[PDB]
Amino acid sequence: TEIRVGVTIRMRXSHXFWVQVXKEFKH
Repeated sequence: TEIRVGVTIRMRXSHXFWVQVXKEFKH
């Protein structure tokens, strides 16, 4: 507000979300 991640930055889940490049982000 953060997701900074693989692109993207804004938008997010209500209380959790998944994000990964291509390995692992798991969140």
